[PDB]
Amino acid sequence: EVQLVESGGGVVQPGRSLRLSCAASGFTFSSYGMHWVRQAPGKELEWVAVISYDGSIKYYADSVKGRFTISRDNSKNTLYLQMNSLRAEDTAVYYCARTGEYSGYDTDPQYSWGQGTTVTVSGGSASTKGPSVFPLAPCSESTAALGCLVKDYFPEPVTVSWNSGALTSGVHTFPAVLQSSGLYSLSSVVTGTKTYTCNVDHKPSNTKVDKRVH
Amino acid sequence: EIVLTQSPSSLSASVGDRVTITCRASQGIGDDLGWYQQKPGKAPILLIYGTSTLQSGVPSRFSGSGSGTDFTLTINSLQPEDFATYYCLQDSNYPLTFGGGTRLEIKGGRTVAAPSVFIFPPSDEQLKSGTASVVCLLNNFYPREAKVQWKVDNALQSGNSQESVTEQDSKDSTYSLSSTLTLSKADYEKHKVYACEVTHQGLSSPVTKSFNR
Repeated sequence: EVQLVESGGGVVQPGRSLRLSCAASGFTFSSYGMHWVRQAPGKELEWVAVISYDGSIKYYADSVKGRFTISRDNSKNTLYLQMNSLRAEDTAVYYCARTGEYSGYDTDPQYSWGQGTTVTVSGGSASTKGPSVFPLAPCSESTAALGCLVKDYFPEPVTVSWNSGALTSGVHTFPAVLQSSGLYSLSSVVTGTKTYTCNVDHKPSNTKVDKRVH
Repeated sequence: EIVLTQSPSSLSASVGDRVTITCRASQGIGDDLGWYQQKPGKAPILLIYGTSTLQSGVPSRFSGSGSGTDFTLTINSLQPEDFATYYCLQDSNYPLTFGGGTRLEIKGGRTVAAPSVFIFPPSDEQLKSGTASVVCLLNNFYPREAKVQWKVDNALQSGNSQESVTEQDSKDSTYSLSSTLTLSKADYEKHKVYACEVTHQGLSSPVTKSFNR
């Protein structure tokens, strides 16, 4: 019967505001300290706000200090989070929870939080650039070398496999370098008879390129 | 999350030595700490759980101690099969967090290795977009200090190249470096020979790999 239903998420332009709500039932709401937790893409759980059981004390994460405001109504069994001056880092799935970061739980507490509510700050794609893959072959047995040049993409990361993951021995995938243009570049090389194809995966642009090196 | 700090980071030993490895937690984790062994090309294997309880099949020379914050793994009389990477793991709080790891390596293993040098011309596909990238790879060398000079028509290049190095390999403990010379296609056309000169202590004298456009 314990339930905590989030609402209020949606798309919001950067710099503007959005308010999230949380309806609580199945427990004595005025007897629990409430939290707002969020999970951004590629990042772990982040506790952004907490309010005491009576509403007197409100602590925030440095990530959201001075922009977010948590409140509660112990007569309506509701929890609120007023998000002002929203940035790209605020794009995340937001949860309403009773357990804090230092709860001591050994099991993923998000499993008891449901779907939550999704906040999407627009504009997180203008700088996204897909990579261009170029072959690396010497100018005319196991003593040669081939590779792929993954150039001009943004942002990080890019991952590379070879022969759909079948080739592993001898592969050296170098850390990506930052070019003068602000875009990144990565080189992956392999040190025969079989064919050699690099498989480049860049999820920010949803790019999947199979480039065979001749 | 809970941060586990291992000490030391690396350890060069010989067969039969006594070795101790410490793991300190950001907060109390009680008895919920385990020690794991990872060999190259394999996942970490559980050796000791509950700070001190040996897993079935683990030799008696492995032992663990500590309670709360500071934890210690002790390998008495090292064997050839014990040289690997060791991690401490806490399952007290979500999420499960590993230590930084302790590489226990042989003493007579970091021998000098000469870099195999290869030079790659720019692809025909990249040339039709206004840019031209020349790649030079230094493969499997030790130690990490290497010098890569770019020459075009015997003229020294600078400020137009970028380097990137792999971390120490887990199997042979060697390094690899990649250098990229980035030119415009017009500037790539006005020149013929493109050389990559490599200076490393494993070579008697610099090794130069070159090609002609």
